[PDB]
This record gives sequence, C-alpha cells and structure tokens, in this order.
Amino acid sequence: LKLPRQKVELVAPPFVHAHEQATKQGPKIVEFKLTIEEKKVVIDEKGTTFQAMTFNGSMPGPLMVVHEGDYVETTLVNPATNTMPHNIDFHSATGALGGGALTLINPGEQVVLRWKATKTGVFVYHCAPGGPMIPWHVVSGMNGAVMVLPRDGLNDGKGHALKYDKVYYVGEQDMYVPRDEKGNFKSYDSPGEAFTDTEEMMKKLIPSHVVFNGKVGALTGKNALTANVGENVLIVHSQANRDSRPHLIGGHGDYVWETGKFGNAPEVGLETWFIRGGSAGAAMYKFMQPGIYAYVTHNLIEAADLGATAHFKVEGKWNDDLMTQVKAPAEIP
Amino acid sequence: LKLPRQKVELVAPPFVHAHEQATKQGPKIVEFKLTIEEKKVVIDEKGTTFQAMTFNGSMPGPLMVVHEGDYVETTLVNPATNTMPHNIDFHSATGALGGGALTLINPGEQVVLRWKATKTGVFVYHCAPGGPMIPWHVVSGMNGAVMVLPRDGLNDGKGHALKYDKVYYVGEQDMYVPRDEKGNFKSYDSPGEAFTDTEEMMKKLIPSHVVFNGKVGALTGKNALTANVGENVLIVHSQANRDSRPHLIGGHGDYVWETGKFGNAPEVGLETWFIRGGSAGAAMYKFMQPGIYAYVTHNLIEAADLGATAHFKVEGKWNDDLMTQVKAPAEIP
Amino acid sequence: LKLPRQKVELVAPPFVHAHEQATKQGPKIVEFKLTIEEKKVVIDEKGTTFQAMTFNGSMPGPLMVVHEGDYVETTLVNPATNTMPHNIDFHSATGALGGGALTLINPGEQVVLRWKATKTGVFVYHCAPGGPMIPWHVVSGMNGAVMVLPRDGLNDGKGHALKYDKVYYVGEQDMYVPRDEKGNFKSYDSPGEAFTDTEEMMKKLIPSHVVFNGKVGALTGKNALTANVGENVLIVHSQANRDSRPHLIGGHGDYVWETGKFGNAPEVGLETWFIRGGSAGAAMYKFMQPGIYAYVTHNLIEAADLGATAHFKVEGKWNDDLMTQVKAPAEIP
Ligand SMILES: OC[C@H]1O[C@](O)(CO)[C@@H](O)[C@@H]1O
Ligand SMILES: OC[C@H]1O[C@](O)(CO)[C@@H](O)[C@@H]1O
Ligand SMILES: OC[C@H]1O[C@](O)(CO)[C@@H](O)[C@@H]1O
Ligand SMILES: [Cu+2]
Ligand SMILES: [Cu+2]
Ligand SMILES: [Cu+2]
Ligand SMILES: [Cu+2]
Ligand SMILES: [Cu+2]
Ligand SMILES: [Cu+2]
Repeated sequence: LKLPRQKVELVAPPFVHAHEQATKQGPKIVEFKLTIEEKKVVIDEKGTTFQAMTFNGSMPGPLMVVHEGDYVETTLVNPATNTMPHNIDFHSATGALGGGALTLINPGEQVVLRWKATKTGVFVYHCAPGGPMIPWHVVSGMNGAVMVLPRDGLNDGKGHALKYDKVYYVGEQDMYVPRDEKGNFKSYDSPGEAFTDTEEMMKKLIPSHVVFNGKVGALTGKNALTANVGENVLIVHSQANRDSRPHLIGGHGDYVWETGKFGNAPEVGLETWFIRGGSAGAAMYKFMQPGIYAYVTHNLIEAADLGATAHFKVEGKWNDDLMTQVKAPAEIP
Repeated sequence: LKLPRQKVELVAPPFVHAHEQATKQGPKIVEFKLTIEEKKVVIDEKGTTFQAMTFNGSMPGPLMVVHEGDYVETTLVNPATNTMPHNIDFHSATGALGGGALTLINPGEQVVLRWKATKTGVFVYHCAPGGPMIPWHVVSGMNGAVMVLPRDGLNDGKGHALKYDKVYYVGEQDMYVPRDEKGNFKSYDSPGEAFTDTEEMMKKLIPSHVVFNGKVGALTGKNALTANVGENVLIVHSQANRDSRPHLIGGHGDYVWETGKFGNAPEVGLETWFIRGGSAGAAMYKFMQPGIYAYVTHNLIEAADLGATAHFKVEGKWNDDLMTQVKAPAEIP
Repeated sequence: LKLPRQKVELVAPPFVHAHEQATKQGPKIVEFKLTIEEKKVVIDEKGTTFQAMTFNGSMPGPLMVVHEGDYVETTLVNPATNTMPHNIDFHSATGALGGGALTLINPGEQVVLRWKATKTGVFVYHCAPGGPMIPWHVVSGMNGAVMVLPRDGLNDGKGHALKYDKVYYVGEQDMYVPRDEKGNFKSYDSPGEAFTDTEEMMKKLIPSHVVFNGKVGALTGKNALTANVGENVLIVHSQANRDSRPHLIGGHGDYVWETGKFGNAPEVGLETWFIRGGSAGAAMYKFMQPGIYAYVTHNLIEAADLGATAHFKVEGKWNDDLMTQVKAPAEIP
C-alpha cells in the first residue's frame, strides 16, 4: 500500500483534532495511536467513584477524523500497568468484527490495525473482548467515535455546502454504580472487584448516572461549550450502548443526521433528535441569540438528575425580533 | 412591532382551537393566555390520586396553532393560589432557554413573552424552573404543544397538498406515583409533600402510569375520538420526557412526520412511528373502515396495563374488499 | 372475489418460504394456515423454562410473503389442546383492529380471515384477545411478521432495483420470567399459573431475557445464519412490544428501511438502525469479507447478557484492502 502517511495528534473531547472539511487531498494512510488506561475516577459532584476503562485516558475516547477512502492505521497499546485484555472495534470498518477479532491485546502488548474508510458519517468505536466482557468494557468507558467526511465536505442534500465553524464531540456514557444496603454508592479497589456487583446491576438495564464527557457537570462552568451568534456549530453525539435524545435548549437542530451517515440527506429544523444505542449522530446549528444554552438528553430526569447536561455560553447581540420579554414579571391585575 | 393582533380562545385537549391550514393572512401577533393550576387529580379507574401541575388545568396543556412567521405572544399567569414558581419554555422558539429564562413567575405574578415562529412543525412546550425542578414539573403535567403551520398548509413533499378534515392532540404523560410497603399507591397533601418520594421513583426511570389526556381511559367511551370513513384526520402526539411509539390499531400512518417538523417530507404508510421524549410528532390517516380503533403506544404493556390507550369510533360503510371474515368461527373439521 | 388461489407452505424462522421479488403475476388470493400452540419451552443454556404461546410452534411466528394488491386468506386454528382464546391482528391490514375483532377463537375452533395487501413493507402480526391479555399473549411469543413486496421488487429510491440473494427473518422477543426469593427463575405448570407473577413483572418494563428465534443462542452454531462474500442478504427484524437497535458487527446496513415500509426510500450506509416496538424493519447488506459476524441489538447488555445475539458465518476471500492486521500483537517497544 504505497500512499502518503499523515500523523494525527489526537485531542481530548469535547474538542476535535484539526482537520479539513472539503479537501483536495487524495487518499492517505492516516496514523492514530490509542493507549488504554484503566483508572478509578470521580463521576459526580458528591465524590462517587467509578472503575473506568478508557482509550487515551478520556471518556469518551477521542474523535478521529478522516475522509472517505482514507486508510486508518491505528496503533492500539495496552500497557502492562493495566489488568485486562482489550481490543478495538470500529463501526466504520468492514470485516473481523470491526477490527476486534484482529486487535485483542494483553497488558504489555500493542497491535496495528488498518481499515479503509469506505462509509461516510460519524461512527462508534469501542472495546469488545468477547462475551459478557463486551458490555462491561463499553459501559466502563471504552468507547469513542470516528468521523469520515466526504472529500467535498458536508452538503444539505439539495446541492449546497454545509460548512461548520467548529465541531464538538459529546460522548454520552451510561454508568452502573451499585449501592450498599443503606443506599450509598459503592467504591471498589479494581475493575475486577467491581465486576460482580456491576454486572448484576447492568442486567437490570437502569443506569445510576448518565454523563457527558465522563462526569456530571463536565461540560459546564470553565468547560462550557462556546459559540458566537452567527457561528455554525456541529455537535457529534455518540452513545455506544443505550439510546439518547439530544436537544439544544433554546435552539434547534438546523441540519441533523440522527442516524449519523452522510450518504443520507440531513433532516431540517428539529427540536429533539435520537441517537440509537450503538451509534453516533450529528447536528448542526447556527446560533442566533447570545446567552446560556443547555444541551441535554431530553429525558429530563436523566438530564437534570442523572448527569446528562452540558452548557453553551454564546456571545453576541440579543435579537428582540426573535424573542422578547414584552412585560417583565408583575402582580396579576 | 406594528402588526395586527389576533386573540385565540384555547380549548382543552384533545380538541384544537379553530384555525386555517393554508392562509392568505400575513404575519400577525397571535395572543394566548395560559393560567397555571396545581391540583390533585384522579388518574386511574381505581381512584389513584396524583399531584398534578398544569397549564390551563389540563394534561396536556392546550395545543396552540399559528403559522410560520407569526409572533406568538403568551401571557403566562401563576395565581397566588399556587405554591411554586413556574415558567414556560417553547421548543419552537429561539433564545433564552426557549423562553424559560424570561418567564419565571412566583405565585401572584404574570409575565408576557413574545417569540417569532421561524420553524414549522409541532413542538413541545413545558415548564422548566431550574435544576431538579425541571423534570419534576414536566412529569407532574406541565407540558403541551404548539403547531406552526406553513402558510400554504401541509404538503406531501411531492408538490401535493395534504389537507386534514380534523385534528386531535394526544398528549402522553409518564407519571411516577410511589407505593407504600404493602404495595398501594400513595396519596399526598401537596406537591411539595409528594416531591421526595416522587423524585426517588423518577430517578429509577420506570413510570407507574402512562396516560393520554391525563387519565387512564380519558379518550374512551363518551370521550372516544371520532371520525367517518373518508375523513383525513391529523393526530398530533407529544411526549415531553420519555419516548413513545404510536400506532393506530386497524389503521396506518398514511403520512407521518415522526420527528414532527414540516420542513421535512412525511414518511408514508407506517404501522408504528416514534415520538422521541422531548418532542411532538404528527400523523395523518384517511379512514377506510368503520368501527372501533385503538390508538396506543405499541409497548402493549404500557398501552393495556399502564394506561396508554385511546379509542376512535368511526362511522360509515364496511369495505369487504379490504377485509372480510370469510368463515366465522367454527369447530375444526 | 374471482381471483386465482395460491397455497403457501410456511417454513420456520429464520428461513422464509420461497417467493418472487419482482413478479409478472397479477393479484391472487394467497392462502396461509396458522395453528396455535401453547407449550412450555427452554429459553436459555441454563435450562430456564417459559410458558410460550405461538403461531405454528415457533417464536417468532413464520414470515408470510405476498405482493401489493394480493389478498391474504389465513385459516387460524386454535386446537382443543390449547387452554385460552386467541386471535390474530395484522398491522398490514385495514379494519377490525387488524383482523383481531373478526378472529377470536376458542380452543377447538378455527376462523378464516381475508385482507387486501394495500400497504407495502414488512409488518408485525400478533395475537390481541382483549385488555390485559393483549400484552401477555404477545410477550408469551404470539407474534410474527408479513412482508408485502412491490410487484416490481425493491428499489433504492433512485430508480435502481435492489435484489436480495437471500432473506432471513429475525424475530426478537422480550420475555418476563419471574424469580423466586433466592433469585432463581421460576417454572410454571401452565400459562394460566404463570400469569399473576408474569404480569407483575411485565408492568415493571424490564425483561429477563431478550432473544432471537425464541432462545438464547438459537441463531448460532449449527444454526448460524450464512452467506458468501458477494451475496446481498435481506434481514427482516421484528419486535412486537419493545424497541430494538439492530447492528451487524463487522458490517453495515447498506440499504435500511428501519420503519419498514417500501413506499419510503431506504437510508444508506448505517451502522445501527432502530426497530420501534410494534413494528418490523428491514436491512440489506452485501457481504465483503469472510468470517464470523454477530448480529445484535446494540444495547450490548441485552445482546451479550440477556440473549440477543445471532451469528453469520460467511465464506469467501479476505480483502486486505478493506482491512488488515498490519502488525500482530507484540510486546510494546
Ligand atoms: O446529502 C446527501 C444526499 O444528497 C444527494 O447527493 C443529493 O440529493 C443524495 O443522493 C444523498 O442522499
Ligand atoms: O414536505 C416538505 C419537503 O417538500 C419539499 O419542499 C419538496 O420536495 C422539500 O424541499 C421539503 O423537504
Ligand atoms: O423507494 C421508494 C421511493 O422511491 C421513489 O419512487 C422514487 O424516488 C419515491 O417516490 C419513493 O418514496
Ligand atoms: Cu476493554
Ligand atoms: Cu458495536
Ligand atoms: Cu412549573
Ligand atoms: Cu424541553
Ligand atoms: Cu393468543
Ligand atoms: Cu399491534
């Protein structure tokens, strides 16, 4: 395979490594490295801990971006400091269980997989060792996404280019943290030690936490997402195990690929869209008003009570034509 | 803003205030009033009670109907007879959390919000005070919908008008009523008193009841929906918090906007469609056969056992070409 | 009704009786017989038993295949060896609750229903006796599907024929098996005896098992699905009560009708699709790589832990352009 090679420096979510939308480049071999890290993390503002397993140290794993017809060459590394075997499966790839059947590595090993990016869209990647370990590694955090762009960039299905000013990757994670008799969340010394209680809970299908970027409140405060009035923002949303229903509170999905695949035209003007468990989708919005927005799953219990809220802070001029407070709160006459 | 003003007299669901589909009117300021009512109601045929919170006294709140480019001016009233602050957020509107950030009112206050109807479709509106109160006010009943019609009326995406003879609004409500030790549903003296037990249940994500129009059996008997053979009926369906899968038993969705937005063409000939939690959708059907139909969510446990069944009673002539009982029940030969 | 009659010999899922895609035949009366069987079956590899109720002895019931404008004439038989009344409702049919209101039969009776196939697609059929019996009979196994093909066969929405080399029918069943105090699954002597415990569990909305073709591992081993590289395979997927999110691990949905209705163009290049509870959908894929694939619902807990995994074994030549292991597992340098 005699094509040019290009290295990518991955960046942690919700940011996305620099890339072209439309490109004059032809196919390349695009090189990525992912290093697995098992670690105990804090997932809420109460201090609840969680035995996480991650690609590159983050939940979600970083977004990889390539173009149709590129070859994606990933070096997957499982350092000896980890305890379990791992692998990687790309929903964008064809054959061998998405790559999982060619990438099983013990602690202390690495492997190099290449796949051709023949399908456009956003796609999940995740670990999938085998059997009951599959769901457990996924819901422990071992999932991310890849975006395969058309070489002409995105379009609206009517001949017009859609160009985003910025892209964010929101990875949503369903987490299953057991409770003790008195009702407090349990802590564990290792992923192995967490397994029996965690599996019992998993099979009841109700998460204790549903978070963006790994933690309640991760995408708030200093880490709110940002935009300006006038900017077109692409929001890639993934969920490797469980459905979600994204919604931008105060905005819309101007152009939405809820099934996430760019061979299909986007839908327009949505209020709420739907990410099937095991998939990524994408929505574009051009901001029209300044201020705070919340980006949620619109099961509001999950959003407000289980963790699944991000914020945007948007700068610019208020548009009184679009919305105005005609009369401020006052006593009823 | 120097446009003509038009008042609307809202009507209780499942009915919809009179309106034009295609119109020669230009943009107007369309005036609506919503008066919040907290009240204890009965939600099933066993006499289970529920601490409801409502717009205009109903679950769902009434359907508001306007046209693209209208300005919607709502007077939201929170009488002093209520106990909590409330607001309103319109998924159809742009900015300020859908209006919620401009409409927070204490008991004894009112506020007037105006928003421009720049997106066509059916959309949820709901209360969203802040934080954990958001899901609680929604699942207590504080949600409804608005329909923003194209000025040329609805179309099939192929150049042909779709005109409905009648429209119904089915609002679906997931309710969380705790049980006591012996397993009976609990009753509470106030919404505040219901809150701790109700929140604990909410976060487990399983409703005790799933109802249309506020109560088991609301849209049955004297209050069945009606049609005649030959009539094209639009059914708007909303669910502000939780997914639903509508189905007309014995019929179809001839033209369905499951994501609910008229900038997208309808899908045709569906058996079951999908309303994402946090959205409204719409389906049109031209009745071909007389008799009873059930309109359900097609999780049949929720439909038959938790409350989510409506009926249509349809008049007209039976069509033996479409369906016939060739041989009535008889002993096996 | 003076049309030619054609008998079909139904076959057990996941196979599908022989049929034409595009046809030069005009409308016919196509004759099917379904014989209800209540029986206790084993549903997992641990030996858990289940009080099943079936059409033709299988879960799902067999796939019926006809063309648009055919008349489907079904003889439904409820032998005296059964204990309960049953009926049949076709989501493909118009009127009388899909046929249910014309087909209620006691043990020892049969009935003959005819309906005109005016809507194209794949559709659920199921028993629906009335009231709380509706969900119980469905989740006990009394559901299958029918496929109504265009007379010109399937198309891609752009003027091109899609022709499948083979079709499989995957029926997914949510099952509710109660547990005793110590946590073992219960066994029952009759469906009637299982009813009280089973209904209590049903209304909590969480299945104990989610299976394809009636049992954990049914579509594995000797009974794996098969294909060759180059073959275009149609996979019809139904779920009469509960949502599913199909995914072909290592493949894609090349052409997908997730709402299942052929009057709509397929979506292309999907990773995961969505079957609404109460519906059937269909996906086509042309295999490009040999080896084992898993076909799952991509709630991986349900797939790996509750039963919902099938396999394909695919013959042919590996394509190193599409995917290759560049470097086998090795020690990290
Ligand atoms: O945006 C993608 C869509 O746009 C088109 O290329 C042009 O309408 C379609 O063929 C494709 O499905
Ligand atoms: O029905 C709405 C749809 O109809 C069209 O106007 C004409 O095909 C499309 O542009 C739009 O998406
Ligand atoms: O595949 C079905 C689709 O294909 C067409 O016939 C041609 O584009 C559409 O009218 C229909 O929705
Ligand atoms: Cu792993
Ligand atoms: Cu996967
Ligand atoms: Cu409120
Ligand atoms: Cu909302
Ligand atoms: Cu039955
Ligand atoms: Cu049904």
